[PDB]
Amino acid sequence: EIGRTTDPVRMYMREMGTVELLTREGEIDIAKRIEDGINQV
DNA sequence: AGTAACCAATAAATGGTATTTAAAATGCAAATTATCAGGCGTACCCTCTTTGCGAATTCGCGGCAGCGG
Repeated sequence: EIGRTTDPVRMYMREMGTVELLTREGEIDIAKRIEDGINQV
């Protein structure tokens, strides 16, 4: 479908649109996993 | 109201060759103050959205393209 949109801004927004937000639970989940990795090392 | 240029003489006529004198002044490189230029950090919560709107009704020409026997 790509209409050869050479505009880099369009490519950036198209790439970033895929990943979806998640709040109040993930942040805690990922922070815990980061601290766990650091504690392991 | 007194002739000399006679021959010695006198040092003054210069402008030229230098190791000095130390005082100055003139530069020189430190110490020692001001001020400028970087780095870091900030805990309520905030989540694609802004754009260009059109190097702006050109036009004529060419040719490298996709569809098609």
